[PDB]
Amino acid sequence: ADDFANLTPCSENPAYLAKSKNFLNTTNDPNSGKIRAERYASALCGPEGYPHLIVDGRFTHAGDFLIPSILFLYIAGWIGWVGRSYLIEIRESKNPEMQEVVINVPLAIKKMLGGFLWPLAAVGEYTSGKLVMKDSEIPTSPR
Amino acid sequence: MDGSYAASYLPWILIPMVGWLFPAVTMGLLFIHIESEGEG
Amino acid sequence: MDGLKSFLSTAPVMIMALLTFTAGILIEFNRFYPDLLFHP
Amino acid sequence: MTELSGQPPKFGGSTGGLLSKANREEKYAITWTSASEQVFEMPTGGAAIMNEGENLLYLARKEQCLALGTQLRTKFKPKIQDYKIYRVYPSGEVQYLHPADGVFPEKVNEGREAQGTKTRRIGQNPEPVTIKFSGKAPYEV
Amino acid sequence: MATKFPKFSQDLAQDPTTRRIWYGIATAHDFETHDGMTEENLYQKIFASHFGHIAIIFLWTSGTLFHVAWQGNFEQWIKDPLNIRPIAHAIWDPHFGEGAVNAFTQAGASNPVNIAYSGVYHWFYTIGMTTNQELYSGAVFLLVLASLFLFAGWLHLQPKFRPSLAWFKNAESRLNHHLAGLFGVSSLAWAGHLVHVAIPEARGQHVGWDNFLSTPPHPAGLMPFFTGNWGVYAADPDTAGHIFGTSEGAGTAILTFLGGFHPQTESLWLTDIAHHHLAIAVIFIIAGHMYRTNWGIGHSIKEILNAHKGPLTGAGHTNLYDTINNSLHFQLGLALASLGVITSLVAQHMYSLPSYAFIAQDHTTQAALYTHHQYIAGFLMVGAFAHGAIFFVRDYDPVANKDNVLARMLEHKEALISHLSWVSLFLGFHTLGLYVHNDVVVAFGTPEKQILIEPVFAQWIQATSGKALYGFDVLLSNPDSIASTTGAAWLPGWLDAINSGTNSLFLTIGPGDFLVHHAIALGLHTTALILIKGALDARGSKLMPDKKDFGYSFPCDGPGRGGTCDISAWDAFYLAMFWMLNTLGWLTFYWHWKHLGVWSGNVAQFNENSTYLMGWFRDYLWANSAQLINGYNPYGVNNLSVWAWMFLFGHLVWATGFMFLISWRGYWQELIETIVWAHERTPLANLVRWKDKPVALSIVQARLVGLAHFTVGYVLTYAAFLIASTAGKFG
Amino acid sequence: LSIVIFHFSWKMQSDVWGTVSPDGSVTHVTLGNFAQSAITINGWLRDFLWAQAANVINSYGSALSAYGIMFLAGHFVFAFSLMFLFSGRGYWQELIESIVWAHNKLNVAPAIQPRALSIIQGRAVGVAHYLLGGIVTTWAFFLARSLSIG
Amino acid sequence: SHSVKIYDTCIGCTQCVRACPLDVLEMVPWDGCKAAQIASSPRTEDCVGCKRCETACPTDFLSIRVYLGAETTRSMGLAY
Amino acid sequence: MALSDTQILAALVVALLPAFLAFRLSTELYK
Ligand code: CLA
Ligand code: CLA
Ligand SMILES: CCCCCCCCCCCCCCCC(=O)OC[C@H](COP(=O)(O)OC[C@@H](O)CO)OC(=O)CCCCCCCCCCCCCCC
Ligand SMILES: CC1=C(/C=C/C(C)=C/C=C/C(C)=C\C=C/C=C(C)\C=C\C=C(C)\C=C\C2=C(C)C[C@H](O)CC2(C)C)C(C)(C)C[C@@H](O)C1
Ligand SMILES: CC1=C(/C=C/C(C)=C\C=C\C(C)=C/C=C/C=C(C)/C=C/C=C(C)/C=C/C2=C(C)C(=O)CCC2(C)C)C(C)(C)CCC1
Ligand SMILES: CC1=C(/C=C/C(C)=C/C=CC(/C)=C/C=C/C=C(C)/C=C/C=C(C)/C=C/C2=C(C)CCCC2(C)C)C(C)(C)CCC1
Ligand SMILES: CC1=C(C/C=C(\C)CCC[C@H](C)CCC[C@H](C)CCCC(C)C)C(=O)c2ccccc2C1=O
Ligand SMILES: CC1=C(C/C=C(\C)CCC[C@H](C)CCC[C@H](C)CCCC(C)C)C(=O)c2ccccc2C1=O
Ligand code: SF4
Ligand SMILES: [Ca+2]
Ligand SMILES: [Cl-]
Repeated sequence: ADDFANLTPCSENPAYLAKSKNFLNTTNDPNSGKIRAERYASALCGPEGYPHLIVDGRFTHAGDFLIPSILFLYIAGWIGWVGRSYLIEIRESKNPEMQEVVINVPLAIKKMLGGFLWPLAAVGEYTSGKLVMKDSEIPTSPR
Repeated sequence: MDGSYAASYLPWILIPMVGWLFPAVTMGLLFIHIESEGEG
Repeated sequence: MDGLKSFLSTAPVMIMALLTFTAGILIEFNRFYPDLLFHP
Repeated sequence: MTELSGQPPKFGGSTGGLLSKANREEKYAITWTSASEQVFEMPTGGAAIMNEGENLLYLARKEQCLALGTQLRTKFKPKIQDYKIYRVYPSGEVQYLHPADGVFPEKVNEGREAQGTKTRRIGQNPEPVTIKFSGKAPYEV
Repeated sequence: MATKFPKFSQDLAQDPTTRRIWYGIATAHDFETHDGMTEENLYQKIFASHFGHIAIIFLWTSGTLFHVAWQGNFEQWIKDPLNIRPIAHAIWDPHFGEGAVNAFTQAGASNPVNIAYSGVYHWFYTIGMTTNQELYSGAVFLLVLASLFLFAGWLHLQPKFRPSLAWFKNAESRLNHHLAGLFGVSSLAWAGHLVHVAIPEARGQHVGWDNFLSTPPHPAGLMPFFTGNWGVYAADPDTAGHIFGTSEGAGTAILTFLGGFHPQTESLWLTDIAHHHLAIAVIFIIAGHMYRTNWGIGHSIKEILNAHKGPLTGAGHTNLYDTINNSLHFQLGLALASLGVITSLVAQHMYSLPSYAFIAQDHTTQAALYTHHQYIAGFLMVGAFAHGAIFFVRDYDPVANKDNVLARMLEHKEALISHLSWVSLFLGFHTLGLYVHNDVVVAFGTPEKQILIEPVFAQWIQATSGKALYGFDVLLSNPDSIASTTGAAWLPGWLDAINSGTNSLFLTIGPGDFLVHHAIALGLHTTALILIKGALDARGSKLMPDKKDFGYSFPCDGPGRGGTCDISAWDAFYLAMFWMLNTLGWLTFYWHWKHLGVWSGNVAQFNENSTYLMGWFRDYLWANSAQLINGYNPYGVNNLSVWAWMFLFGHLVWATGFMFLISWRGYWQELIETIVWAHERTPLANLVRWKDKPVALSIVQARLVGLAHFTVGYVLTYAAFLIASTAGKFG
Repeated sequence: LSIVIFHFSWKMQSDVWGTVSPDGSVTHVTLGNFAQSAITINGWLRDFLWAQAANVINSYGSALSAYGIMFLAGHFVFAFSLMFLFSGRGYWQELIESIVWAHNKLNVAPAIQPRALSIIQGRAVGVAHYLLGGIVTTWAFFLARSLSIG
Repeated sequence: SHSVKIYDTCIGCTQCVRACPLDVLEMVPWDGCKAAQIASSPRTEDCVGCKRCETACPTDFLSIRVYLGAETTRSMGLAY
Repeated sequence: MALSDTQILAALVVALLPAFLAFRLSTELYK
C-alpha cells in the first residue's frame, strides 16, 4: 500500500532537491557533488532533505541493507574461519604460543587463500562434528 | 513579607530548632556510645 | 638471514602491514567510487 | 624474658619510632648479638649502627621486629639467627614470641600442635543455607 | 575494647578504631547478621519496620498536604491553572539579600517563595479537593493514620501479639488477602470515591462529608444498578464542550468508555478512570479467591509449582515453593523487580496519557515527574539484582533446588554471560560507529551522507493502533479491518486522540529515535549483563571457587593469582550502578530534548539533530544551559539563582566522589599516620588524647562513598538543569 | 596545569589581548570581565567555558571541524578511562572466564591464555586515557578558540 | 581476629611460612605428603591478613585460606 | 478562605502523637 507516506523519494523531496544543487566535493572530482545529486536522488527522503534507509526486509530497499549485510557476513566469516583454522593448525606444531606470537606467514597465507569456501568447510565440519564441542569435555567453573 | 501564611512565628523557631537539634543529638549519640570504653 | 625474516613476520609488524594494506584498499576504493551510502 | 640485656643501637633518633600509645598500650623489643660493628637500616627510617655483641631495640609493633629480623640474616655475611622478639606490656610483663620454640617457623619441628588444620578440601565446605541464623561460618565449622 | 556500639554484632563492637562507628551504621538493617538472630525474631523486626515505614510514607504525604493548604496558592491556581504558577512551600532563609528577595517573591505570593514542580496541584484539583479545608482535613486524617500504624507495629512487637513464624511463611493466604482486599477492595472504594466526589465536583456540585449520604452521583439510584440494563449509566456523557468544575457541557454519566482526551484539559476522562478502577477491582477480587485457605476449595502453590515439569527442563519448578517461601532475599528481589518495571511503566504512561486536568500544559512538572519515576525504577532494578545475588550467597540450597529451572541457570551460566557480552558488543560497536560516522560526515560539509535508519518496526506498531501519519494500512490504521467494526465505544476517542498533532500520545519518530533507542538497548543489555554475572558468579568461579564461603560483600582476596580487586558480588552491583546512571542519563536527555521539540513546535530540531552526537552536545547541553548558568550574574539575581548554585554544587559532589574512587586506601592510611604522629607530638595537643584510633576508610567503604558522591552529583546536577532550563522557555 | 592554562587563556583574552583603535583606545575580547567575573566558579563555568566553547561545537562545516571532532573525542577518552579507574580486575578475569568457555565451545581459544590486565596496568591504562582525553579536549578547544579571534 | 585454615591438599613446602611477615604460621609434622608436614596457624592474634601466604601457595587453588574477621589494633596494622 | 492561625497550632499538638508513637516503636525495635 502507501508504505512510508511521510517519506517522499529524493526525486520529489523539497529540501533534498534544494540542497542537491549545492553539494560539496569529497574527492578531487568537481562533479562529485552533482554526482551525489544524481546518485542519491533515487532513495527515499524526509522533510529535512536527508536520505532515509528502510531495513524492514522489503526488497525495494535491498540495496540499502541486504547487499552490505551479505557482503560483510561473507568477509567476516572468511576472517573468522581462516583465523580458527590457523589457530587449530598451530596446535600441532612446535610451541603453540610462540607461533601465535610470531606468525607462520607461509602457513597463515596458505590458510587465508583457502577461505573463499568457508561455508562448505563449516558445514562439513558440523556434519562430521568438528565445528562445535561437547559440554562434558570443556573446562567449566563450579556452579 | 516573609510570612504570608498563618502563624509566622513558627517557621522561625522551626528552622533554628532543626539547626541545633537533630545533628547535634546525632553526633553526640555516637560519642556517648564511644564513651563506655574498656580499660580491661 | 632468517633472524630478520622472523622479525618482519612478528605479530605487530604483520598486524600493522595488514592494517596498512586494508587502509590502502578502502582509501583507493572510496577515491574512485566514493559516497556509497547504499547499493543502487 | 627474665631480663632484656642489650646495647641500644647507634642512632640519632627519628620520628618513626614508638609513640605514647606504643608505651602505654604495648610495645615490642628485639634482642640479638652482632659479630661486629656495622650499619643496618632502621625499619622506621634511616640507617643505624648496631653495637658489637648483644643488642636491644624497642619498636612499635611486631611486624617491624620481624622485618628487621628478616633483614639481619639476609644482608650480612655473619648472619644473625639469634634475634629474639619480645612483647612488652605496660606492667613490665615480657613474653617470648619469635622464635617460638627456639626454631624458626620455616622448617618443621617436633613439639607443635596443629592449629587451624582441616580435614577437607575448600570445594568441600558446607552450604551457607545449612548454617544460617547460627553464629558460625562455612569455614569455622 | 568492645564498648557498646553496636549492640547487635560483637565483632563490630570489639573494633577499637573509628571503623567501629561506620560498620555500626552500614549494618543497622542487616537483621540476618545480628548476634543470635533467629528466624522468627528476624521476620518480626522486619514486620515492625514495615509498620513504621508505612507511617513514614503517610507522614510525608501529610506534610505535602499541609504545606499546600498552608502556604500554597491552591485556590488561586484553581481559578487560572494555565497562567498561575503553583506554590510548593515558603522560604525561611536568614541568608537572602536583595536579588533573591526580589526574585523569589513570585507566583502571586507576597513573600519569597518556591514554585511547585511535583505536579500535586493538578492531582488535587482533579480529585475534587477545591478548598484548603479539605486538604487540611485530609492532612489531619493522615496524621492519625500514621500514628495508627506506629502503634500497630509497637503492639505487634509484644509477645502476646507477636505473629508466629508459620504466620509469616503463609503464601496462599497473604495473596488471597492482598488481591481481593488490598487490590480489589481498595480499587473498588477508590472508584466509589471517584464517582461520588470527583464527578460531581467536575460539574459544580460540591459533595463532601456533610451531604454524600443523601446526594446520589446519578439521577437514578442503586435500582438501575440492579436492573440488567446498564446503558443508563453510559447515559448522556460529558460533551466535548464540557468545562471542568462547572455544570456547562456536563451530563449525568458516571461509567463510560468513550476514550480519547478531554479537549480542554488535554487529559483522560474521569468516568473512564472510575469504570477502569471498577473493572480491575472486580478482576482483583476474583483473583483473591484462587489459593485455598480454611475451606478446602482453592489452589496450593506448592502443588502447581511442583507439577509444572518439562522434558527439556528436568525438575521444572519442584521444591521452588519451599525455596522462595524461606528466602526473604528472593522475595525482595522479585518485589523490587516488579515494582521497578511498573514504576517505569507509570513513567512511560503518565507523559502520554495524563489523568489530571491541565497537567499536560505545565511542562516543568511533567518533565520532572517522568524523570523522577525513571530514576526511582532505575534504583529498584539494581536492587532486584543485588538481592538475587544475596539469595545465591545466603539462601540458595543446591539440594532443595536440584535439577530445577533455577539450578540449570547455574549449569549454563557461562553461555548466558557470553551471549550477553556478544549482544552488548554487537550493539555498542555499531551504535557508536554510526554516531561517529554521522559526526564525521556532517563535519565535512556533507550532510547528505548520513546513515539514517527509518524505525519501521515501531512506526508500524504505531500504525497498528490508529496512527495514520505513516500510512501502513494495518489493523486500526485500515478502515476495513474487522477490529474497527466492533461497535467499540472507545474507538472514536482513541482515533481522535492518537493522530492530533498536539499531544504526546505516540510521538512521531525518526532515525534519531532509532539510534537513541539502540543506545538505550545497549544500556539495558550491559547493565543487566553486569548485574547477572554478579549474581551467577556470586557463589564461586575459577578465580574464587569458594566465593560462597566469603559471603556477599567483602573487599577482595589479595594481589595474588594475578589480582582480585572488585571480585565480590557486591562489587558487581557497585559497577552496574554506573551503567544504570548512564542509561538514565541517556533516557532523560532523549525525553527532555524531544519534549522541548514538541512543546516549542520544533520537532524538526530534534528529528534533524539527534542523529549525530554533536547535536546533543550543542543543541541540547550547551543550548539549553544559557538561563541555567545565568541564575546569578554580576548584573543581577533572578529566580533561577538557587538552581544555578545547585548545578555547580552537584558538579562539586560528583567530582568529590572521584577522589574516593581513583585513589585507594594505603596512601590515606600513611597520610593519616603522619597526622597521628603530628598530634601526639604537638605541645598543648598530645594532652588531647583520642579514644577512637583514627584509621583510613576501608576499600568497600571507599567504593561506596565514591559511588554515593557520584550518584548525588549525577542526580542533583541533572535535576538543577532539567528544572531550570524548563522553567525558562515555558515555565 | 588545567587551572594554570585557563588562567592564562582568560586573563589574556580579557585584560590583555584585543583590537586597538586608531585613536588609541584598546577594546579587549571578553570586554575586561576577568577582574569582575573570574572571581566565581559560575563565572568560569559560563563566561569562560560555556562562552568560549561555542567556537568548537559550531565548527562543523568549516576548516575547524576537526577540532570539534577531537573535542568530542577527548570527551570520549576521558570517560573511557573511568571504566579502568573505578573497577578492579577480579571482575574482568571472571568475565574472561565465561568468554574463554565460549571460545572453547567452538574450540577457538588461543594457546596464549587471556588474562585481564594486572592491577598496576589497569591503573596505568586508566591514568593514560584520562590524561589523553583531557589534553585532547583542551587542545581542540584552545586551538578552535584561538583561531576564531582574528 | 582473622581465621587461618589449612586443608589436606597442602604439600608442606613451607612457602607460606617463608612469606609470612608476622610469624603467624608454623609447620607441624604430618603424614599426608612426601614432606610429612602441614601448615599451622597458632598465633592468629598477629595475623594482619596481607594474604602473603595465599600468594605463595603451589597447589591447585589454595591449601591455606585466610578469612578476614573482626579487625583489632593488631590486625589493623596500627603502629601509632 | 485561607487557613486559620489556631489550627496551625492544633497541628503541632496532633503531631505530638506520631512523634511519641514513633519514639515508642523506635525504642522497641532497638532490642
Ligand atoms: C581466530 C580469531 C577469533 C575467532 C574465530 C573468534 C570468535 C568468536 N569470538 Mg572472539 N576474540 C578474538 C578472536 C577471535 N574470536 C580476539 C583476538 C579477541 C581479543 C580482542 C577476542 C575477544 C572476544 C570477546 C570479548 C568476545 C568474543 C566472542 C567471540 C564469539 C562470538 C563472535 C563475536 O563476538 O563477534 C566478533 C568478535 C570480536 C569483535 C572480537 C575481536 C575479533 C578479532 C579482532 C578478530 C581476530 C582476527 C584474527 C587475528 C585472525 C587470524 C588470522 C590468522 C590466519 C593469523 C566467536 C565464536 C564473544 C563471545 O564470548 O561469544 C559469544 C565475546 O564476548 N571474542
Ligand atoms: C566512555 C566510557 C566508557 C566506554 C566507551 C565503555 C565501554 C564499554 N564498557 Mg564500560 N564502564 C564505564 C565507562 C565506559 N565503558 C564506567 C565509568 C564504568 C564504571 C566503572 C563502566 C563499567 C563497565 C562494566 C562493569 C562493564 C563495562 C562493559 C563495557 C563494554 C561493553 C561492550 C560494548 O559496549 O560494545 C562495544 C564496545 C565499544 C562501543 C567501545 C569500543 C570503542 C572503540 C573506540 C572501538 C574501536 C577500537 C579502537 C580503534 C582501538 C584502537 C586504539 C588505538 C588508537 C591505539 C564496552 C567496551 C562491559 C563489558 O566488559 O562488556 C562485556 C562490562 O561488564 N563497563
Ligand atoms: C527481549 C526482547 C525481544 C528479544 C527477542 C526475544 C528473545 C529474548 C531472549 C530469550 C531467549 C529464550 C531462550 C529459551 C531457552 C530455551 O530454549 O529453553 C527451553 C524451553 C523448553 O522448556 P520445556 O518445554 O521443558 O517447558 C517446561 C516448563 O514447565 C519449564 O519447566 O523452551 C522454551 O522455554 C521456549 C520459551 C522461551 C522462554 C524464555 C524467554 C521467554 C520470553 C518471554 C515470554 C513471555 C510470554 C508471556 C509471559 C507473560
Ligand atoms: C530478516 C532479516 C533480519 C532478521 C534477522 C533474524 C531475526 C536474526 C536471527 C538470528 C538467529 C536467532 C541466530 C542465528 C544463528 C545462531 C547460530 C548459533 C549461529 C552460530 C554461528 C557459529 C557456530 C559460527 C562459528 C564460526 C563460523 C562458522 C565462521 C566464523 O568466521 C568463525 C566462527 C564464529 C568460529 C532483520 C533484522 C529483520 C532485517 C531484515 O531486513 C533481514
Ligand atoms: C455501614 C456500611 C455501609 C455504609 C457505609 C457508609 C455510610 C460509609 C462508608 C464508608 C466506607 C465503608 C469507607 C470510606 C472510606 C474512605 C477512605 C478509605 C478514605 C481514605 C483516604 C485515604 C486512604 C487517603 C487519602 C489521601 C488524602 C487524605 C489526601 O488528602 C491526599 C490523597 C490521599 C493520600 C489519597 C453500607 C450500607 C453502604 C455498606 C455496608 C457497610
Ligand atoms: C537475580 C535473581 C533473581 C532474578 C530477578 C529478576 C531479574 C527479575 C526480573 C524480571 C523482568 C525485568 C522481567 C521483565 C519482563 C518482560 C515481560 C514480562 C514481557 C512481556 C510481554 C507481554 C506479555 C506483552 C504482551 C502484549 C503486547 C506484545 C503488547 C500489547 C499488549 C499485549 C498484552 C498483547 C531472583 C531474585 C528471581 C532469584 C535469584 C537470582
Ligand atoms: C580522603 C580519603 C580517605 C581519608 C578519609 C577520611 C579519613 C574521612 C574523613 C572525613 C571526615 C570524617 C569528615 C566527613 C564529613 C562527612 C560529610 C560526614 C558524614 C558522616 C555522617 C554520619 C553524617 C580514605 O580513607 C580513602 C580510602 C580509600 C580510598 C580513598 C580514600 C580517600 O580518598
Ligand atoms: C576492561 C578492564 C580490563 C580488561 C582489559 C583488557 C582485556 C584490555 C583489552 C586489550 C585488547 C585485547 C587490545 C585492544 C587495545 C590495543 C592495545 C590497541 C592496539 C590497536 C592496534 C593493533 C592498531 C582489566 O584488565 C582491568 C584491570 C584492572 C582494572 C580495570 C580493568 C578494566 O576495566
Ligand atoms: S594472611 Fe598475611 S599476615 Fe596473615 S598469616 Fe597469611 S601471610 Fe601472614
Ligand atoms: Ca469538594
Ligand atoms: Cl558568575
